Amino acid sequence: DIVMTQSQKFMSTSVGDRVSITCKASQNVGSDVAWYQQKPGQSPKLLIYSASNRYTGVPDRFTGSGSGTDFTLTINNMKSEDLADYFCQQYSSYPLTFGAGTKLELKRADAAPTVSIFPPSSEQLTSGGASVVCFLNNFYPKDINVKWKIDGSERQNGVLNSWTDQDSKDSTYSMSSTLTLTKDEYERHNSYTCEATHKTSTSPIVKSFNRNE
Amino acid sequence: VQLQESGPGLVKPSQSLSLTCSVTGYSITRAYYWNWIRQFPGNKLEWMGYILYDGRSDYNPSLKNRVSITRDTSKNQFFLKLNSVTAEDTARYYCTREGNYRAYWGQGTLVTVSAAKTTAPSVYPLAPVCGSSVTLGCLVKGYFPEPVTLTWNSGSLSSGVHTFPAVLQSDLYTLSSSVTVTSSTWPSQSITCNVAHPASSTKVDKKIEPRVP
Amino acid sequence: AVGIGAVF
Repeated sequence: DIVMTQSQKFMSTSVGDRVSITCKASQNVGSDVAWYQQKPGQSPKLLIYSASNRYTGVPDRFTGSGSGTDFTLTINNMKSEDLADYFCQQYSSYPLTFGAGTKLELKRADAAPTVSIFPPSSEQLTSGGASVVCFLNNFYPKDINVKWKIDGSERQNGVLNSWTDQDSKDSTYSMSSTLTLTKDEYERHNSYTCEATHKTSTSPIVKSFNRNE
Repeated sequence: VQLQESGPGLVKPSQSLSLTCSVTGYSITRAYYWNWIRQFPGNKLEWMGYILYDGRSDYNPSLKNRVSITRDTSKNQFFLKLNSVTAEDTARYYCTREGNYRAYWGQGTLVTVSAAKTTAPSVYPLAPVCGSSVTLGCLVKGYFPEPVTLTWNSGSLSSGVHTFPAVLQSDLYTLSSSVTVTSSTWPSQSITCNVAHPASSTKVDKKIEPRVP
Repeated sequence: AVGIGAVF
């Protein structure tokens, strides 16, 4: 069990900055180390082999180095297309072992979300259910508070929040928040509000509707 | 070389998981190492074992005697069997070809280890409440297991889309997607979300209709 | 000297 420890799980960077990822091997693996790049929805792809060598097609801004127990992957002049997870791997002996992976984030100017609220569809209500959906699109940074209010009172039970991966195009995030409640509870109350509190304003963005509609 | 994983995406606990790797463009008896590697939720990678071009095989000790890798040289396929699976074997399973400082990976195939039954999704259209743009959505609720695929207008609508990772609520998954278009596009032009759930042989096309005042 | 590093 050669253990490959990577420095930090998440690193924030800016376009044009050098970024360096490190991996420390528990035993001496010589030069036999590979770095892998993994973008969302894709398999890992070999980037560096024999610690220093760019694989076919890999851009010159990627370098790697090290020997013994210490290895570094270097991104010179970070680009948006380099947003990905990176993993070190040792092939000195079996079993092959990977580092835990490092996720890069890009920094960008703060952006407030565009917020849209959706009452239950007639189809869901006819089948006896009720879900209210709030989309929060194209914002930064990632940490955003969504609070649901039903007739003014907060509800945290039945809320499912899902974020996209950071978009390499504009470095923003989007997220969906879904409040699910029983149709009979839905029909007992009038107003439904989603409130987004984000570092971009001291006042939350509020989207609301009344069941009267 | 091209590698493609196949097999059932849902396996009941304590039973055996079998996957096939179909290889094309290269002979599995000619050279290299032919591996199974899996990726857990949370993205950790574990190498499972190999079969060599000469039919010798070896396994990660972490798998005990649970694992067997086997091959068909007439069909140019090699196979994974993992006995007595539990929930901690839920993972995306990859096959790879390694050697000569090359690494090729398949796209992988998700296998969920659970006793729960395959359930088809309900698909709800999210029309705006009764600006320069309009945002519409699609809510896909109550399915099992992953994955689903979701497109808008048969894929021809791609820009302006955000599709949110599925999350498990109760025993079932929920996923949503939003699409943003210019305000005069819809409703005069049709916008439909196309939802496929292969495990249940479900294919649904839901038109987003405006709400009634 | 195994995996991708093995010569064939």
